Amino acid sequence: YFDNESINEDIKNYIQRRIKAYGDLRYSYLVMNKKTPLHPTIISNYPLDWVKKYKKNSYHLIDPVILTAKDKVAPFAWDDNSVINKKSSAVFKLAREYNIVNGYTFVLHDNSNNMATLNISNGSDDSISFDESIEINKEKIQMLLILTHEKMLGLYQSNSDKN
Amino acid sequence: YFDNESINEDIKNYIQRRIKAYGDLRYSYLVMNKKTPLHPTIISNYPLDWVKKYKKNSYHLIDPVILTAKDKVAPFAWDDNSVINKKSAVFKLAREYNIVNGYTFVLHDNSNNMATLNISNGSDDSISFDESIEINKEKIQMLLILTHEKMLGLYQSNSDKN
Repeated sequence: YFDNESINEDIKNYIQRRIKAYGDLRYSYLVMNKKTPLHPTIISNYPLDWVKKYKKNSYHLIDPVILTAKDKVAPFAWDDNSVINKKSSAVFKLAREYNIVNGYTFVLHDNSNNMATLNISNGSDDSISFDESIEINKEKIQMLLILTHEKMLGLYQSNSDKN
Repeated sequence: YFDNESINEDIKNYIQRRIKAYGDLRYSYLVMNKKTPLHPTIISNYPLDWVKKYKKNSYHLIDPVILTAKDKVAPFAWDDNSVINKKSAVFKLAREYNIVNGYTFVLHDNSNNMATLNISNGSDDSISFDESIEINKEKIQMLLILTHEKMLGLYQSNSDKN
């Protein structure tokens, strides 16, 4: 579905140019078809090794953040009560190993059965100023998710039309 | 079926306190599910019998704005080319109540609902309304998101206590 490497590199540059307005953010943009969810598209500036282990073990299938996002429309912090209940592990060990612990998820569902998430966490920043920046810019970051997804859908429609 | 008038009243309160911050706006919050296509839910401050006729003739099925919203994830104006490219009874009815040049904010959820917040000018002048909707579009999208999250949560609670 979303397997085109050159489009995905354009989307990555699009996200990365705009996400830095909010600080030094680590992010992943994960797009999952909810009827065939085994192979999601992952565009991210997390460490390459994290991404490889996450894909190889299909960790999104047991990731409490992803499992919570599938039932939501509004953004949530990773300590919100819905995330903590599915926590009752392996995905969170991998995350802690790569200093990915404090974070937020913005979610979008579209009319093609896709779920798109923008998951963001602090990298070079203290967690307090990171959290305040996300709390203040929540509406703008959600719009970034919406315009990224819209952009990606248009590029794939355009690429299929050319072929 | 979102039939609880007590919840829908609370949703209406929630929207009107917050939507007034962007000006004197008219709106309809429309939620539809393909499992009940002829019974959509409308929370709105439009003229009451505009709602009645819209609901009566099931105009959401042929409304160019709603048909465009199904392909959208980002907000759009009613005079955008993608709407025009779908543009007659719903048009005529719309003109009678002065619901002319507006904007639509769109949301899909994981229960196969589509929610739209449809917004048009009230008393203000057309230009300041347009500038308002465009400087505040992120906030208004978030208002739709939080309204819908609140409605789902209230219907969830009501079902559990039953």
